[PDB]
Amino acid sequence: MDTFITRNFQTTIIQKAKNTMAEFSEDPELQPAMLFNICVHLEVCYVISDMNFLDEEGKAYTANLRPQYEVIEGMPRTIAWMVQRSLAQEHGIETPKYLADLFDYKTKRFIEVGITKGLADDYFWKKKEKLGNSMELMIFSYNQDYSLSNESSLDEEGKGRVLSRLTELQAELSLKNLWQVLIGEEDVEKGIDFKLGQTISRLRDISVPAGFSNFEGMRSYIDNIDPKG
Amino acid sequence: THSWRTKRNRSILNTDQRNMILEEQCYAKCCNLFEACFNSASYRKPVGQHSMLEAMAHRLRMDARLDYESGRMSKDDFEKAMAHLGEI
Amino acid sequence: MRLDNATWGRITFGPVERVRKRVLLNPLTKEMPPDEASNVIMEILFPKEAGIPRESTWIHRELIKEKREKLKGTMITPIVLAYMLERELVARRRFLPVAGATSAEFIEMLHCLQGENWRQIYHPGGNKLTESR
Amino acid sequence: ITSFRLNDLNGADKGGLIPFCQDIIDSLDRPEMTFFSVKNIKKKLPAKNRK
Amino acid sequence: IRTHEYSNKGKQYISDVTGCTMVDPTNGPLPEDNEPSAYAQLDCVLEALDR
Amino acid sequence: TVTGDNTKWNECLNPRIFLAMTERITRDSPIWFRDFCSIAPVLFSNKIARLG
RNA sequence: ACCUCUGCUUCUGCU
RNA sequence: AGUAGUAACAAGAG
RNA sequence: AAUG
Ligand SMILES: [Mg+2]
Ligand SMILES: [Mg+2]
Repeated sequence: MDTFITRNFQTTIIQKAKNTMAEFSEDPELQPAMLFNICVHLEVCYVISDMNFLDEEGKAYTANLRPQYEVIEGMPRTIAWMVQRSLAQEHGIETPKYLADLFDYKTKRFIEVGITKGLADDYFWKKKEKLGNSMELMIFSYNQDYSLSNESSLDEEGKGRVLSRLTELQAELSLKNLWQVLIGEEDVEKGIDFKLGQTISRLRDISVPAGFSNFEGMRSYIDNIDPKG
Repeated sequence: THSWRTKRNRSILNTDQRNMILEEQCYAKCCNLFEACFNSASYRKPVGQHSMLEAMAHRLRMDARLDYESGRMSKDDFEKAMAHLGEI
Repeated sequence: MRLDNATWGRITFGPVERVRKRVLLNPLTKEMPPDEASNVIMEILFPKEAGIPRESTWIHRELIKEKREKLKGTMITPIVLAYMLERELVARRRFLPVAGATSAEFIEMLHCLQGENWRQIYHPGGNKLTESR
Repeated sequence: ITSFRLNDLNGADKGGLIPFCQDIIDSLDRPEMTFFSVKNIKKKLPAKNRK
Repeated sequence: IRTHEYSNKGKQYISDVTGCTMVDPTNGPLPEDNEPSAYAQLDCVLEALDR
Repeated sequence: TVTGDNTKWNECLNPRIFLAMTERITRDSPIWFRDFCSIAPVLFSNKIARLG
């Protein structure tokens, strides 16, 4: 499942999601589930922060080169924490322990987004289990069930576009029989890999002491026998 | 003022490795801009798999935004800065 | 100041058995691990590049506020400030021949304290602790 | 590193030592290696001179 | 010369990677005089590491 | 007490013994680390001295 | 070319 | 010449 | 008693 992601998202979202997976030592070619989750997360965070703008007087409008939101999720970890340290140190708001997904320059608050498939209030309280009152929240789901924060300022144009996009993604996942891939977990360990090629294997074979034909004979002779006496 | 440094040995100006002078001073300029944008780069080792131009462009964009949101720039010099960053 | 406000005593000649012990060379403002001290220095000097916040910022908040009061309007470059802050926070512990006193205010004068066949009574400036006492 | 880039060997971009050593032991299987070297090109200058 | 002199009683061969002439003193014959010998026995090294 | 020196120490050792040592010491390690720690004696047992 | 460069700057190949 | 000591310098390059 |  990758032509789905190739046709349904722009190249920027896919490259940012692949670099986001590569930062946590993963493989995007072998896990379309987490790649799809990060692509959906970045598309929601970019559609919410698309065309909200504050002018020179500071009044918001949805239609300038100073937007209302600054996107923290998507950037590399050092750059995203640079933006979080700067925006926390400038406005005086205390720096959160974790990495938020958006920043609102009107409310001047860190707005974290979550994406779930069941009760939006359930994932809301799952976030409140670990956050506290340090961030805001914008929880959504695939069945027109959202749960915004208690000090939120989200309008209803983008709230229409986000849920329309989530439902259309769900319909296209179910149309090509792809929701079953997302229900199951694509779990494999990204262990350390080190493949010996052709020349170094030949060199290690001929670099053995006298009495051994190949290297694995010498290795098993070292591992198996008891040289006592 | 007694912590001076001695001059570079100029025997390389006659050999075949004079291009490695220019090849050094192409590097140094880039690094001397990087520590301009990231002042902690001399003390901390910078970590990251992204490019050296992406990090500098993001740092300059955030510096220009937090300059205009504090009065330390104009409404026109901010447009010049964001137009240059739109080129980059 | 610990040299200037000090007093010297008698010098005695006689045998001295020095034991090679791992001691602290210079006294510190506050002894921290090097990564925790690096987080402290990044919060003091380059706060917008400190990255992910640790729990060391809440423990060391008064040290950070004091060290940001003291280095307020200086024109010394921040690499020298970072070198001096790392000098006064990160420990240097080495193996030295020690006979008698091993506190850091005596290890900084160990060259003039005693030798293999002589000893010099010395009391530094400042104020001695309670655990060492 | 700058010569390994010309051969589709990019264990230096990932930042670890293990992908770089992987590309080191995979360059031994490369049939050709391209790198940057320096030659010299001569040039005539006319003047009032001898020889 | 001194390296190949102290190990010339071992297995000589020609490498099928580079083409060079390689000499193998390891598990070669035991020495018979107080010349410096490089003929290390593998079982003695493994018994030393196991102890 | 023997006050001792070792003559011809660099010429009389072997990378083929150090390969067996890095195969004996890393017995209970994963296979990728055993392939990593067994490359330096391989490149040292096939080294080529440039003369000068 | 009674001109210029250099004083630790490495010589596989252009030779 | 000489310094020196298993091989150089007693100027090199353009 | 330490602080790798
Ligand atoms: Mg996040
Ligand atoms: Mg000895």
